[PDB]
Amino acid sequence: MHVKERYKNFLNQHVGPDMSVQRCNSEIGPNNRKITLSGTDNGCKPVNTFILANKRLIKTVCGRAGSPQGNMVRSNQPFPVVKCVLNNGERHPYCEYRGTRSTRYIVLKCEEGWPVHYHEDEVNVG
Repeated sequence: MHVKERYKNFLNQHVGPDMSVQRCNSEIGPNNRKITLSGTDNGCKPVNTFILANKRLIKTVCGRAGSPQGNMVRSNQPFPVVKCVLNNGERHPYCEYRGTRSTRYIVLKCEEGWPVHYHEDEVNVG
């Protein structure tokens, strides 16, 4: 397991302190985070949520500020998020999303105190 590599990838995919719904497309696309569907070199993930908070604050969810939820951890406090759900397109640079701004108790996977994965809601795409 490479926890620090997975943490850096979690920052790229899921930490966006100043994100907004209008930025889903540009931030996910190749000119910025270039977030891509697992198992492909160019596919569009069906859903990607950005946490609108600082990485150190989110890390606490893997410590004193989270509680167990199965093999994952749920934050004790809610966090502002932007959930980007795929609307049309099947490859970069044309993955187009609809975004929703909400406040959620975030569920993450943690390894030795570091967040390495975000648990998304199941979505209906397209």
